[PDB]
Amino acid sequence: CTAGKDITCKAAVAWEPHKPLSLETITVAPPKAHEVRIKILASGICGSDSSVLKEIIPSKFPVILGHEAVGVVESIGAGVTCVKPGDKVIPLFVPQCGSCRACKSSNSNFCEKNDMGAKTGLMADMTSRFTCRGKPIYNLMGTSTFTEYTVVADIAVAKIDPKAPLESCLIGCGFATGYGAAVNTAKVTPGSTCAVFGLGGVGFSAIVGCKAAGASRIIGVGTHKDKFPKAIELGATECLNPKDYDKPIYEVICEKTNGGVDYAVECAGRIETMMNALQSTYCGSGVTVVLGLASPNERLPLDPLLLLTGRSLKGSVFGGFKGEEVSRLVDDYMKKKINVNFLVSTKLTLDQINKAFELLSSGQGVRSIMIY
Amino acid sequence: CTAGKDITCKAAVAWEPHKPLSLETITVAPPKAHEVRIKILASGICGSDSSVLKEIIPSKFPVILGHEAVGVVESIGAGVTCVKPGDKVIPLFVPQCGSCRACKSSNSNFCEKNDMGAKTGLMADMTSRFTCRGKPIYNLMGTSTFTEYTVVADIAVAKIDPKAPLESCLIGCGFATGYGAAVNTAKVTPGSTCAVFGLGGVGFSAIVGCKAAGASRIIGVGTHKDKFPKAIELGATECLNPKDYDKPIYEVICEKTNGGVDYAVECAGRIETMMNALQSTYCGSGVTVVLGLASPNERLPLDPLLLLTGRSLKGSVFGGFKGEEVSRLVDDYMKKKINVNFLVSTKLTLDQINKAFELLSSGQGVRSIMIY
Ligand SMILES: [Zn+2]
Ligand SMILES: [Zn+2]
Ligand SMILES: [Zn+2]
Ligand SMILES: [Zn+2]
Repeated sequence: CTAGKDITCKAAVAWEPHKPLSLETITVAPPKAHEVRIKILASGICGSDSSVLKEIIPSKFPVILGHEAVGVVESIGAGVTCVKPGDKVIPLFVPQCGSCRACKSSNSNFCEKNDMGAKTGLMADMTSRFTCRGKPIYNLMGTSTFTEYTVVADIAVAKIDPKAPLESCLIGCGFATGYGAAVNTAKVTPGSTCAVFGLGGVGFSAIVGCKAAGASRIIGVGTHKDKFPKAIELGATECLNPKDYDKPIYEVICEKTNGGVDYAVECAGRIETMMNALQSTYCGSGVTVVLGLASPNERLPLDPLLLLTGRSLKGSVFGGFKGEEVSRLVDDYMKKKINVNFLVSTKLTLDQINKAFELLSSGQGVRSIMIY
Repeated sequence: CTAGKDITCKAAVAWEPHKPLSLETITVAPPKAHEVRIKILASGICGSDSSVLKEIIPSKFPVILGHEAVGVVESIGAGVTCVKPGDKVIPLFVPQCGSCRACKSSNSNFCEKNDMGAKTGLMADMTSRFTCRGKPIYNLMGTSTFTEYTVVADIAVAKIDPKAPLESCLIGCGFATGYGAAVNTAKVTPGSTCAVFGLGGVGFSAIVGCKAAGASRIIGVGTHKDKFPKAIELGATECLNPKDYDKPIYEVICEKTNGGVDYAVECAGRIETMMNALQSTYCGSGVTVVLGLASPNERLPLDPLLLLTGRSLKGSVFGGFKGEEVSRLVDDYMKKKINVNFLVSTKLTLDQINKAFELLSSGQGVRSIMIY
């Protein structure tokens, strides 16, 4: 057994930004009080991971990235009762302490114990469980999944169906985010018209969400036409490539939808796309949701007049879902209510992790995952 | 008596921007098809009226301003069935045609036949019913109330209780806007904490609104402490003057509401104050509503991060109310559910109209109204 013992395993470390991830042999210490050590079965590669490497999203280095995964509990530390060794779980980059204002609230999931603000890259006691070449390695949002074993706080684990498929790892971020953006944040209504900007893992998940919600028209907007067939198959009623157009994408959309769509979901993070998304909505009531993050300190030059006639601009993290709702998502997935696995376009090993980033960089596929 | 005849009367004409209004003798033509001529009984002076004069809000000149009033129908044009001579009414700067997209949707009141975008300053047939010193005079948003008699489209009039008090004119704009911003736009929930920035006609109405919505805490924010007493009397649980602190107002508010308020309403149109309002709301789910217009081409330097955690930024006109709901507001006022008259701090006659602009220009009291 490995309980109470340090584990040496493989992991993809980011020693510095703008550089390919380095595969290293690392040491994972045993879990401390209210911590759980998890054996990762599968991990996904998110755009967010790429953004940390590019320094778009602030982070300390060296660091082990990844926050989209499914695994099984290897051992638990003192005080843990929410899970036991052998339980299949999904790590939560947005924890659920259950006692903060956000957790007590029914309209928020932004638990105040998240590390997205402080960015300590360390456990609660300010120490690291990861060691490589005598050096402490920082974690990502209390998770880090680009490693065979990881340690997370017990308030950041979601127990799920023992038989859940490995593709279920997308529910750990990409799918919950896009799907939730349409169903929880925007709150797409039956018969409504929607537009999704950015056709990556999140965008496709948002398309699946708009369809689940009953939208009559779902417009996928992106610049990689090779993805359009896929988008249609998953629910989009049509796709638009802004590069084919000379006139603004939002004028094109408004002209095709009697003034604009009812709901727009921006999944690129670019200021331009955010602006295009907003103006693509009906001025009298359109709702726009932003999910991505722009560079360090870029700003959206917003004309208050665009909101005055009736528009709403919203944002959310993890699709607005609470950790206690992840299991329900896995259940629906296994009951075929949502085909998450349809979004997995590539399966790799941890050794090929850099290939996944290459696929993103280029801008193709849907979502690659790694099987450990 | 006057049906089918031109009426000679008094009106306050703005011959050009940045100058006091001129009291003139004008001629008002009889109503054409689907138009209604109204004898104004009382009119309020709104900040918006001041904005047109200072060119903050675009408009043609010469123009007769004013869009907050109550009057009685003097005569009707061919085909009018909704009202008859003698009916007490309130002109609507946001009409209700009943046929466009916004009118067919319950989630929008922005009737496409509004003149806020085209700014023609003319009737449906592109002619004016106002004549002064031999010149055709433009109107304001299909209304114009700084005149003893006016002509509006039959889709821009709301019949109300025959015994409605003169102070009912505030429902024409100021009151409906603020009260609605709280009840319909922000959708304030019982027990929540609210923040209202800008203590003018709209600001006070917003306070009354949060109170009626069941808020447990209502913070009034403005740099004129002489109004705080009134604010408290009408519903505010406390008031803050940004000039009594060295740190940003949003920090003082978050520091006092453990994270920020649930709902913030900006009633000034200043970019500065709009940003402060947004940051005064809880990051996990705060809702900010903007109601004012900044200079024609000012932009809000919005950082996406401020919304990503769960905040919403919304806007609306006429407080989200439909013309068909105006009569109900008047009923509640006469039943004493809402004391609109408490916002009236000055009563003048048409000749003193420039004094009301003076009071606003210096933020003296709440709202002034003229009795014709
Ligand atoms: Zn992510
Ligand atoms: Zn919490
Ligand atoms: Zn007004
Ligand atoms: Zn209409």
